[PDB]
Amino acid sequence: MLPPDILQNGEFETIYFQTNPTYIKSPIHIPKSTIGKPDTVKIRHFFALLHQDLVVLGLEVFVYLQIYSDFVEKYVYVSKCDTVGLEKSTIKIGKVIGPVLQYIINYNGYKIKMKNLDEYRTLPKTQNLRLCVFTKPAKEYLFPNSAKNPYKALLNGQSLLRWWISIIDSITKGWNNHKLMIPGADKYATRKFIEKYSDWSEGHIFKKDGLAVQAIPLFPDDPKGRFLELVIVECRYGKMTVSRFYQELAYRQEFLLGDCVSLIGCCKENLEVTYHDDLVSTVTISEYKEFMNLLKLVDFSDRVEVSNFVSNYRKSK
Repeated sequence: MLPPDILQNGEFETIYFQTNPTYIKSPIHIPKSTIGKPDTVKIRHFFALLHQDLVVLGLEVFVYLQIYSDFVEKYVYVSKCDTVGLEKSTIKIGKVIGPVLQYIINYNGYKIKMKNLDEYRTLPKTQNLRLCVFTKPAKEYLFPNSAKNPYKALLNGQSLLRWWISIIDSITKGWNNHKLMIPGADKYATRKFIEKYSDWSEGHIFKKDGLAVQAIPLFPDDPKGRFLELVIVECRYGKMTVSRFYQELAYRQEFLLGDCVSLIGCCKENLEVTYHDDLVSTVTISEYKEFMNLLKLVDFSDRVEVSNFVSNYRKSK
């Protein structure tokens, strides 16, 4: 998952676990009319890098498997990425985040139970990959109270976007498309971010026509998803088209008052995958939520609190 130059013989340690794969309702609304409906399986991934007894950084990624008869629509959604900054950086963050995210994208060792027909399922070998990332500069995505730490780098929106583009480009070499949208920015403004990236273009990866709710996935804690929720609760889901959704997304407070809030999607079509067991720690969703709730109670400006959080986790293993 990580190269030896980084871990350095136990100088650095990793936390990494997945939830047990869990059937959910599709994040993209499928009409009951639509027959051939996929089963949806979600897996949460949490990764953190440790330096000695302190947390360095963390990454949360959700994977959604739209399982059809002969293929899988696989969506990889970056939920949160954050740093602590209690100690001087000795590693370029991207050179951890990149490889971890690539590992998660390519992971295909899920132990998926059979769907209750009203001992593990075998997935189709054909997979179409979708990578979905939003960029929004927020001081503390994962590590409360860390924005005050001496060595925490706080990128503005434009810098954060450039950073994400460079990471994503490096782990999506050869993919079918790489799309960037900056809602409310004009075509020339968006295109300077990708002028040096020959494989990138303006727009989004989802179905272009029809109702937005039948095209755009609703991901948790996603600025895009927050507007999709409003369209659904206000029962405008029947009328709102994809194009009108993205037009109106530009005027939401989160975008129009935000700092270069951006939406990235990349696709790779018709990939032949071989399912390979890769033994990693798996947890129930309650265990996962328990860990995340402990995390949001830690003062990450306090080495004492961070070090106990880590030792307590080392005890849990």
